[PDB]
Amino acid sequence: GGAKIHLWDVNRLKPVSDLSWGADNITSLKFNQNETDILASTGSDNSIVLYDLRTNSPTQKIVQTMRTNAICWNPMEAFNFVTANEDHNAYYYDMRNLSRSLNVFKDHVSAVMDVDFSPTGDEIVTGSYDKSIRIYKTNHGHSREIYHTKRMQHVFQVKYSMDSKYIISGSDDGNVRLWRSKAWERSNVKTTREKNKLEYDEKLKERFRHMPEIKRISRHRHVPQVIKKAQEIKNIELSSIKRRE
Amino acid sequence: LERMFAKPFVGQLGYGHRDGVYAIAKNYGSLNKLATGSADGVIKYWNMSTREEFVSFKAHYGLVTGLCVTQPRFHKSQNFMLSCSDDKTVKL
Amino acid sequence: TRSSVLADALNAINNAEKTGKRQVLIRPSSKVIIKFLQVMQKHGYIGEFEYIDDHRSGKIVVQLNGRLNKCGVISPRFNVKIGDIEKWTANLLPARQFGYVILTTSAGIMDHEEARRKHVSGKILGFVY
Amino acid sequence: PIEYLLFEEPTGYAVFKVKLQQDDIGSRLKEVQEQINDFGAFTKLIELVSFAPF
Amino acid sequence: RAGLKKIDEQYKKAVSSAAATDYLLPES
Amino acid sequence: FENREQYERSLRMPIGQEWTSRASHQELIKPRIMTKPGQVIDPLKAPFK
Amino acid sequence: NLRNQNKLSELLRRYLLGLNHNSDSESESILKFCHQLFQESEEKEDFFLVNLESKSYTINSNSLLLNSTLQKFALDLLRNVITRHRSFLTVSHLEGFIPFLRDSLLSENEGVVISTLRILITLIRLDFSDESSEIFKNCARKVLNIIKVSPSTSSELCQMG
Amino acid sequence: TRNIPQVSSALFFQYNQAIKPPYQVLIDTNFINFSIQKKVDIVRGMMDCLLAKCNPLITDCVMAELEKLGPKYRIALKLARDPRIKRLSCSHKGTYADDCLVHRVLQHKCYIVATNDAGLKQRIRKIPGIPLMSVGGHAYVIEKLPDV
Amino acid sequence: GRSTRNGLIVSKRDIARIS
RNA sequence: GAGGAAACUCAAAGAGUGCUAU
Repeated sequence: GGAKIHLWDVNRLKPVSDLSWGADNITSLKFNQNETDILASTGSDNSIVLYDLRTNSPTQKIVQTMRTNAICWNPMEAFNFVTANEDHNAYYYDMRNLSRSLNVFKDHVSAVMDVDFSPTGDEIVTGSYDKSIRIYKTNHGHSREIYHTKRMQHVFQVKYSMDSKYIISGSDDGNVRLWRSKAWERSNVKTTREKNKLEYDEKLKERFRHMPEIKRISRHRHVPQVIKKAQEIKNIELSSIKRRE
Repeated sequence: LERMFAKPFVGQLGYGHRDGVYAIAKNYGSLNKLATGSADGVIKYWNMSTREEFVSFKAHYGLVTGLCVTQPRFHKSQNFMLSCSDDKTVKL
Repeated sequence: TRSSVLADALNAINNAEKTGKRQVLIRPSSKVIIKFLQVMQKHGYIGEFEYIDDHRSGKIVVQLNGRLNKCGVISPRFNVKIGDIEKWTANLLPARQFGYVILTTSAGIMDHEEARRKHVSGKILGFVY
Repeated sequence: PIEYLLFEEPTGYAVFKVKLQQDDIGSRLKEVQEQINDFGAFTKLIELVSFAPF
Repeated sequence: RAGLKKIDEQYKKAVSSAAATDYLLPES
Repeated sequence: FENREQYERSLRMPIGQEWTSRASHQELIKPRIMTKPGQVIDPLKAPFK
Repeated sequence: NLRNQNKLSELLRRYLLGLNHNSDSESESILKFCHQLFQESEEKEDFFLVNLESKSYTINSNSLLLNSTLQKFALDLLRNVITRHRSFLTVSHLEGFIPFLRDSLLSENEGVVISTLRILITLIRLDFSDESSEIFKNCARKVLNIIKVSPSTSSELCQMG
Repeated sequence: TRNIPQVSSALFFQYNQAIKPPYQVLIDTNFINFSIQKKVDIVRGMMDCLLAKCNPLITDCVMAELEKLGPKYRIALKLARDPRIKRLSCSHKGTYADDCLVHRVLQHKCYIVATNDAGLKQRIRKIPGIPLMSVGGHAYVIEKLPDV
Repeated sequence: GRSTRNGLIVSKRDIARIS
């Protein structure tokens, strides 16, 4: 994907086929993992274009209020994909009906630069210019967790370890960092007693998830001060619009 | 208990890249392998278990604008990766 | 005292990069401005940039990827020699190989690199790094 | 992706089967390294399937 | 209804199983 | 949930070892998402799509 | 770069057109010359050394491009000759080029293969031996393979196929 | 078991006969920052100041400290990553670089220390036979190096 | 040279000294 | 206050170790 989206074969030095919806350039692309013949692309005019190799032509296009920097297809859902957008939001889309999004994620304060599905398909991780990595549950619209440190300067690549147990992050400081998918979990093999005891904490926590005290403890995170001031002012801006409208 | 166990960071891949990292590709067939690129035009293949590089190539004069790992079917012992850059070339 | 349009554009780009803004609108535009911009862009410090013609001076909007440390227009317009170029870089750039001094010569506006390769000289405009 | 392990003992050859595969990404993390010392965890990883004395 | 219906059999089956465990009681 | 009645009915029985049988304890607790420790999880393939 | 490669292709075409009017084109020597092109086509020390260069050399291999470029010229020259001079269009004169034709048919570059197809169409009527006749059969198989891999028939290679 | 460290076999009183060209310089965090301020190249300046080939070393601690500094000093991080600079691994939890350099120096007596921190400088002065390197004015200066 | 809103300013003496 | 002798004695703890603790 450059000025034009081109299909290539390894054994042919020239581009085998030329795909293009229009004169616009293409910023990113991602093949599907289940319907491998379907491809999606991102354009600089704030557009998302879908393609099918079986027809060798683009299939559908939708224009957004802002550019999408990355697009990831759900490994467990062939028709379902997520898009990293420049309005601090990640949008979850069903291919067949693109007039609406399936879900929206809002917890970042800078444009999300990369997004990745867990190979299990039930979590998504997002990387943003705001020096943070967020993990979202697929059916929930807010991140369950935030990762950060001074030493990471701008997230541009975020990936899930193919076993779904770790997160790989790439930032502009020149370091590729590894993160646990779940901070409290440990990779060591557990005894059946530990497995049952550690499991019990989960359902019991899920059992009383919304209790006031547990919400105070469970939700709480150490967020960098730069992010909250962005969040706090953002909430003020949203409230003024809502009180207004 | 979960909070004082919340211990996410594990480590970093070797010494990283020279310039900012802009392209990471995972081996969908291998758990412990990555290809990473930076604006320096250098690409690195990593062994996640070792946090050490299989190899590093100064692939492009320009910026590594895309990176992907593949299993080319040319018409076990070696793996293959594809890199594209603003210098108007893609290298296997 | 008002400043040159080049200086205004440079300051806007620097400010926005430093505040983390990813898009900058520059007004007015000019051939010196635009040419200096593709020089940056070839060196990758900036990304996509776009030109509005308003039937007037015109406007630019520039994508920023955050790799710009500092860019500036140097003054006054003093001439630079080929075989001597290096020392000005050592004076006007943070380090030996880091940054690019921009120079307008008989063959156009260019960094000092394409300059010494073409054995051309002329007037210095500024720096980017 | 390891399913069987060959070990050679002075009495004879021993073949083992890997029930569980340890994490490769965190292979050097302290907890997995401690498991190799720990018999209890280690027994879960592999089991003896055949032994052929000289 | 389905998810809420299902948990109700997780209810009734659990309590019924617990009642069955009243048999193992070592003494009287 | 739709009202309190659906809630407290979901909340009525514990899950605990003291409270429910060892077997009943195990099926009430086994998680929905289960993955092998160090194996490749591949994208699904459908029979005739 | 590609733009210069396109420029080189033009000159090689201009050179080929000149041969058509060259008196050497009527002699038997050219066939040997085209034959030649085909076969021609086919720590303590660093602890002590000061290093002042931070740039590493970029890996490039243009030898294959030279091989294809030379290969393309000889095919175009050969086809131009045999079409223009009927006497050279004979089994004995063109028996030696068959092993080069089959090799050119497997080449990754489409243009050389296109020229390989053009000459083979020229030689279809010409009689050939058992070993020199299978090339027609093999090429018929290959063009189907090109059609199979190709997404669309509207391709310069496929159309010639 | 009371313990008295032996004085290094490399040392004749206050003289380090062991150190010979080419030298080893351990780089401190401030030394990069002041180097950029004075527009003095890391490698050329050392070889100019000392008139010998110099093999700079950056430990993990100082590398962490630079890249802790933040966006303002991204230039220093980039220069610190110059390939002519070699990197030195560490095996202690703390990221405090001042103590790490001191511990290495007490233990191995071929190392020059390039720093400007007044706190560090006196300590290395107390440690015998350790040449002290700093950037001052327009170029580097070496204090306790008999060969110059 | 000194930095200003108009741009970095270099004195004539500096130009001669560097030159 | 400092001690000594006896043990199939009675206690309160610490550390390590062993045994399919599956």
